[PDB]
Amino acid sequence: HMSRVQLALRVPDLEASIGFYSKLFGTGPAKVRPGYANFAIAEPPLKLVLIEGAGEDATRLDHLGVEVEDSAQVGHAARRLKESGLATVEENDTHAFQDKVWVTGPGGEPWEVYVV
Repeated sequence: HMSRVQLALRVPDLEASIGFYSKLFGTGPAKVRPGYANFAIAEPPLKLVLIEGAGEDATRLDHLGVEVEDSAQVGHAARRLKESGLATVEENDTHAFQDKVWVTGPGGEPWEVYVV
């Protein structure tokens, strides 16, 4: 029943940003690949994703998310959101590539509820 927010930022300089966030949260990234890095932060509970943008001058929000523990949680979330009247798109186990629900806010900000 626990979850944590996911904050995905599109950054102009991945290397600079990896350094900054390591110092900010006091821990190194969990995964680094060309073009992206992930941090799993304990306090505050957070999944931080850094995506190389390079074709822009300043950091911008890429997407937002809620990372849940299992497939059953994604299902419950999907049903609750749909019941609430939100327009949702869902991909889930009945084995899925990824168990996930997508919704978008009125200002265009995209949200995803998912399992790692």
